[PDB]
Amino acid sequence: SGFRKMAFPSGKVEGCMVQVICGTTTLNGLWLDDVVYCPRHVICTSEDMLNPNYEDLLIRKSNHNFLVQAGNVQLRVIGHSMQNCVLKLKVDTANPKTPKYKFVRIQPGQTFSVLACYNGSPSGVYQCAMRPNFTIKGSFLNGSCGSVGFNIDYDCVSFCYMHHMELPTGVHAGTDLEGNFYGPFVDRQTAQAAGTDTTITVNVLAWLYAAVINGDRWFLNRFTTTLNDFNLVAMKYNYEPLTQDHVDILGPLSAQTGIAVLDMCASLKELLQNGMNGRTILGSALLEDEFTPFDVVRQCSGVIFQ
Amino acid sequence: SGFRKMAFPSGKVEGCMVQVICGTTTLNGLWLDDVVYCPRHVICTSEDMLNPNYEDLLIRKSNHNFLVQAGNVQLRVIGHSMQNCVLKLKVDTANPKTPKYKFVRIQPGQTFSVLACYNGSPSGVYQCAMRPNFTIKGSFLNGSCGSVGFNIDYDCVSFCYMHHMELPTGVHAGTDLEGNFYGPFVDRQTAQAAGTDTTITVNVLAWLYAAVINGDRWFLNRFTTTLNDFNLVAMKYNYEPLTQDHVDILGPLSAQTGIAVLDMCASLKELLQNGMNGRTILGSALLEDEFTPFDVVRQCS
Repeated sequence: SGFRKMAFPSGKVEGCMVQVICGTTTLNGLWLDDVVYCPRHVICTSEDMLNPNYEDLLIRKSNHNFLVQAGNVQLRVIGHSMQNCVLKLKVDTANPKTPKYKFVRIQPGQTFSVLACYNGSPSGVYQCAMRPNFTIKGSFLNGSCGSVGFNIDYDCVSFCYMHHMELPTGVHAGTDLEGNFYGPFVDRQTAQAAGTDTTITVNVLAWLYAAVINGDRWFLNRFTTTLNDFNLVAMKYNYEPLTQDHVDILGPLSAQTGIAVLDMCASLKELLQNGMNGRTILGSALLEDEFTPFDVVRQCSGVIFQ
Repeated sequence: SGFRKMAFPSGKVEGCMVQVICGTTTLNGLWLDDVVYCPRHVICTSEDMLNPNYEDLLIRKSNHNFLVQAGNVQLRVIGHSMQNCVLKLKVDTANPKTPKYKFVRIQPGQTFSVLACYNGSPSGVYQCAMRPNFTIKGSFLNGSCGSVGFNIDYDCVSFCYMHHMELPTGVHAGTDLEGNFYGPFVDRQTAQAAGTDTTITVNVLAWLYAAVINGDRWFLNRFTTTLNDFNLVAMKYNYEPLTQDHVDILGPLSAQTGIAVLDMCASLKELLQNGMNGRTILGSALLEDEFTPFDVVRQCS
């Protein structure tokens, strides 16, 4: 009953948030076992960031230079090392709250929850999607660096994102928890451009299935379309071309609603050319692409008449 | 930068979530200290909730019927009770993960985070607004009865909502943590009239400031207007009348941007009158009333 953009419960991730201080720089860290993971730019100063030699700057830093706070308790840094763009600080105490975890690399189109933190304190949680241009449309401010993205699958927390920087366009950039950036970005103060952002069509189709499940059918029409002649409209409107694996992923939602995938593609084609003409789908005046088919199934779980 | 609908970190509330069972009925409970709060219809089954007598059903039940579970560990009931529409079950074990909390009753227009739960297990966290007609734009499935709505102030979790019934008409009904329903709803499964829904004007004007702070300012005009003139336009589009108390709250937002309260009213008046004609504000092609001035300040400060 109802459809909302929902984040995963953040509890398991809050128990891991710590504050990391290095000289004049303060950001957030993720305490898993006796290792703290944080953006490696923490070892820099604004001047360093113009062209930082992270290897040379990491030589000059010692275990004493890193101040880690888990609430009011201080943690002893007994070792340090760098892995791509992430700094790994080995602490003396293991985090008793370390959940069952794994470092995963999500694909563009996929969603995750973000826990925004300031000075090692959780502030809020929101659901995000990895845009096809490898940026996120988030809400982060000074001190948010080190804030993580994650999904929860049963008892396991899959960490997939760590916030590093904001791009001139207002969008955000970061790495997986192995330090590897998503997209063509670098942790260096240089002119950077996000790229062209296409709309995630598989997600838009999923959202239209969620709208039908919640009683919105004005957009449904007698017309049908082919996969090939839909991708032609998708080229004009900057929508991703629909692959066969994506059509199959929409199988369960198609089977439930009894609307064939290409009949939903015809409705999508019509909304692109003619527009919504004042009407709203799920109370939104625009087509939403930030819900994966799995997110729709998670809330719009219904029966299938085979 | 960027403006997102954010929910409060739900960790302090996840530690309070237990699975409450009574008869062949299973919902969620909120375990705070040695008391577990849950919707009183936990005593009822799929055949009692048409029009039941909750007073005579509470007499018929003893502490052996109620089985409170906190995950792997089981809780034993040491005294059932009832305040308004909520059921308070006393327990032997006090909740070790009980955070500093308070029970509040939110007013229409105010927001809170909902932690959705199924069989005592948390599923997702989303931010809701209490509509003027006392309804919530929620997402709840079966077994979500007893899911709570809250606000987090530093360490203090203010619990303001408990999910009771999903109306046949669609919308969701619930009480405060004292058991008093929000609006004209009862714990009986029947078609109940939600009411007339106005747009929360104070929340739209706060959202217009959030857009200005985040670089969106095409909607801004040189023009200005008085309360009496704006309140006339407010009636035409189903918008809440702007009170003088509504003006005082928007002060810090106005100070941060430079645009005075009455100046932003003149932009809203024009946006309602002409529309947007292709353009969007904060990535939305519609005006947003789900963000209080405090929610906008929370993110943009």
